[PDB]
Amino acid sequence: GVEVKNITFKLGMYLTVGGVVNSNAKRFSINVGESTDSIALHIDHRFSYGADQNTIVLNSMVDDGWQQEQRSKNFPFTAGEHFQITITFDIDTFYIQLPDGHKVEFPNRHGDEAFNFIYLAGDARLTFVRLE
Amino acid sequence: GVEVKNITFKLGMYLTVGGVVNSNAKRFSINVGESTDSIALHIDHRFSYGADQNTIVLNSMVDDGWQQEQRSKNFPFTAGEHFQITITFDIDTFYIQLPDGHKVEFPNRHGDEAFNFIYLAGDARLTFVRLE
Ligand SMILES: OC[C@H]1O[C@@H](O[C@H]2[C@H](O)[C@@H](O)[C@H](O)O[C@@H]2CO)[C@H](O)[C@@H](O)[C@H]1O
Ligand SMILES: OC[C@H]1O[C@@H](O[C@H]2[C@H](O)[C@@H](O)[C@H](O)O[C@@H]2CO)[C@H](O)[C@@H](O)[C@H]1O
Repeated sequence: GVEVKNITFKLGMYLTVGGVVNSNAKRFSINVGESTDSIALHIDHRFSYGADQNTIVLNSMVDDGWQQEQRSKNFPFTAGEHFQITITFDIDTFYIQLPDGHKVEFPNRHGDEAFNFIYLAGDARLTFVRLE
Repeated sequence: GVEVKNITFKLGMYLTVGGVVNSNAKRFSINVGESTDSIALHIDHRFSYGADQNTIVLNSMVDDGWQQEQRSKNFPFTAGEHFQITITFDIDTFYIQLPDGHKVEFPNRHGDEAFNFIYLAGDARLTFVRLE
């Protein structure tokens, strides 16, 4: 998927990602961190991934190893349709605004103040990234 | 600055890049191609870079070697202020729409139907990328 590197996404900023879910999507993720092996925030939108049907799975990855999962069954996503998601954070917590007023919080496990890497993976097409 | 890798920019698509020019900018470039070293379209916005004052320099880079330059004196950019440009192409030509709505042309020297890499260099910061 699309990898955005050498950006500065730090305290007090927001990041919005727009995309269109593919027609027969299985899943797509948005990822914020340092690299494909260091991810502070993985938001996996699972349409049908094993036992996870219309479920968001959140995690972090450290040295290419997945940590402890969190799940949400609020799933305002539809195959073939546009979405926007907005992320902000402080040293404690990521705040994720999903479509249709849904919201998920996920811990900022290392208390990082800035990230340099954003990555959209799987069954969605990027339409835009806005960061300020 | 920002590198965007594995972006799918094909014939028929419009790539818009937006951001803010540094307050005492000397130059910044938007680059479309395959990597830092492999650029089909380099658009260098030169406020002040040697003999180029308020000049756009366009070129391509093959295997880390610059090719033949082209210049334009249409320069609707201001240090410290926002900018946005929209890039399109067919198999022959790139079309670059500047902030005042006017277009500059540059040859598609390799006659490619898709590119996969964008990056910004220099005295500006990216705040937005869109594909439509
Ligand atoms: O945690 C995100 C990570 O999940 C992996 O799949 C997990 C699965 O979610 C879980 O239920 C099972 O117990 O373990 C699997 C392997 O850790 C995905 O493979 C990976 O791509 C991420 O999405
Ligand atoms: O061609 C784009 C390339 O230009 C380099 O600068 C050139 C300059 O434009 C030219 O007038 C002079 O003769 O040579 C310089 C060095 O080749 C930039 O340094 C490079 O970053 C690109 O912008």
